[PDB]
Amino acid sequence: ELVMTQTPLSLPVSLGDQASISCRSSQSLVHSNGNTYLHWYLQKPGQSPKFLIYKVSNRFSGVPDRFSGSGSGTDFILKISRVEAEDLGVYFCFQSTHFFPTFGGGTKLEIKRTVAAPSVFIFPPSDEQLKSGTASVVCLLNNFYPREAKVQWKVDNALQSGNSQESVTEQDSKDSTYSLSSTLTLSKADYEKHKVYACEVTHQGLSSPVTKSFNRGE
Amino acid sequence: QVQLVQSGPELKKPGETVKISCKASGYMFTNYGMNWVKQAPGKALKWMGWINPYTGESTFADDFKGRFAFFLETSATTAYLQINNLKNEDTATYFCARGTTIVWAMDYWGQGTSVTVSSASTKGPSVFPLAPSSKSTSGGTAALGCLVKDYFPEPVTVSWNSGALTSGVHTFPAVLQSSGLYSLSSVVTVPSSSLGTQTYICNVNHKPSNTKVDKKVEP
Ligand SMILES: C[C@]12CCC(=O)C[C@H]1CC[C@@H]1[C@@H]2CC[C@]2(C)C(=O)CC[C@@H]12
Repeated sequence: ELVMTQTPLSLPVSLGDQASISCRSSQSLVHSNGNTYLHWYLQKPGQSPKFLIYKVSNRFSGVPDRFSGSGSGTDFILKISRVEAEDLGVYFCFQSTHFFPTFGGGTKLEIKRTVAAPSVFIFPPSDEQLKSGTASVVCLLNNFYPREAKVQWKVDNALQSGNSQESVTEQDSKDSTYSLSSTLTLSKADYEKHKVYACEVTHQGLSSPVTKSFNRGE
Repeated sequence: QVQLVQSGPELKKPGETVKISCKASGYMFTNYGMNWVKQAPGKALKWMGWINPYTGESTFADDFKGRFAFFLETSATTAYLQINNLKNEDTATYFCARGTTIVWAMDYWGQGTSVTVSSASTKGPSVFPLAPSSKSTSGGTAALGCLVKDYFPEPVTVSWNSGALTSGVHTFPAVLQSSGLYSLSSVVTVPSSSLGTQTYICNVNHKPSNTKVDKKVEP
């Protein structure tokens, strides 16, 4: 049972910079037949993995020249030169020299880019939903960086605690930004007890927080 | 080109059996191995084993000896993975991947099949419109979407205008509520001028419950 140690777990890298992923085996990956069966895959968010590098240093078909592998014996590197937004994902080394083939734990390549402010939108409950007995209010923070963002819900100007849920996309593979939904879920009765609904957003991109709101039945 | 198309998502009670299929096309089926790979949610990739279509023999990794089997239907160029006596640890996405034996590597992979092992029955989502932020006659861009609420299990697939609308779409990761059910939103940004003329439909498909829905979203 050889172990494949892949470092680091996450690698932040700027656009156009070089990224280096190390993969280490507890025993030599040189097969007594002379070959070294060490390979690299990349799995982009949502997708199946894609073949990238075979036998240490050969690029699979269609793989750009900015990807190269090196190393011998027990120590291997994957270098991505001049990093591009599309390169985002989890990189896995994979050995098939020894029975049984194994993957490394993966390295999540993440892009650093300049701060970008969110665009903010609020959505009242649909009537279809109200007449089913519940009410969700949805606040969208679109296309921002970094990931850290604060969303506060105010209902008739009172701060809400623990009745909303956040969800964040993966980094966009074109502009490396994130988006985020915050959802406030109330029962229809509770929803109709109040008039003004607002999310306030705080973020590194905004010089001061941005509030989006609506008045129920607007 | 080489294509590996897997069957759809499955929900199964613990102790049941599941068979997953992987239809190959675009190459000589028997001349390449078929590898199966497990990926538990948030976790790394695990090689399960492979079957040799040329000799019909299977080999498994140590963790996969026993409850696991690989079958072939050579005339239909299809490979199968069967798991019996299902357990919670089996909840995962399963990939077939073609083995190019000339370098001992998997080269093309299937899109993955999600299997959920659970005592609970499926629950289809309700779909609600998230109505456009602005009116047609104002400037800049508008956001609109669909709330896909209270379903089990994952995955749900959301598209816009039957795949014809792709740019500016953000489909959020599903989140659990205290009810034990998932919800998510899909949103899209569009020129607000186009709200007057373009129509926007979200197509939601939750296969485990046989729910397909098309919701028109407008002001
Ligand atoms: C069994 C084996 C058969 C030939 C051999 O001696 C090495 C083993 C281990 C690696 C296997 C390989 C055949 C093809 C496999 C299964 C792949 O396609 C990926 C890993 C590969």
